[PDB]
Amino acid sequence: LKCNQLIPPFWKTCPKGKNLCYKMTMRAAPMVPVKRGCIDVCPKSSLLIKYMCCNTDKCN
Amino acid sequence: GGTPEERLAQLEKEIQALYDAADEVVDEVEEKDGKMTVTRTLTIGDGTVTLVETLKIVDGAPVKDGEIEVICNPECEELGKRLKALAKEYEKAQEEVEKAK
Repeated sequence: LKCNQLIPPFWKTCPKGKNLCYKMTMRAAPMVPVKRGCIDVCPKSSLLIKYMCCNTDKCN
Repeated sequence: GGTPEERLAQLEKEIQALYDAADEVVDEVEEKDGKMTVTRTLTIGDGTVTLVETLKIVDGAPVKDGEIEVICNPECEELGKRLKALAKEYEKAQEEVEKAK
């Protein structure tokens, strides 16, 4: 699995145990990533933060 | 309520409606030494609401570090009580949808 990093255009081949890509944004700005990369479990969204997770190459 | 997916969509609607009723919304993201601070300031009439979520960056990924803080110049004790209850209810709704899938 390859996930896009916070700094484009770089990606990261995820290590064993991280089978998901994720992008972290503020609830009002879906086009401004705050965190972005590989992750093990999808974080639950909150009142201020939205998390988007996916499991294909460069999907986040 | 209806299905877990419908109950989650209703909570999403209540969260969005809170920020739509705000006159202005200003966000700030600060990070220092694995500590990340997410601040959203709502202008509502003459007063202000400050929402602060803190996270610890473990293994480059964000992890929840405590409940959300609601600070106001008046007394958002009741509003913060509803917002802190809405946050916890919004988390269980996602849990139930994820356990179903």
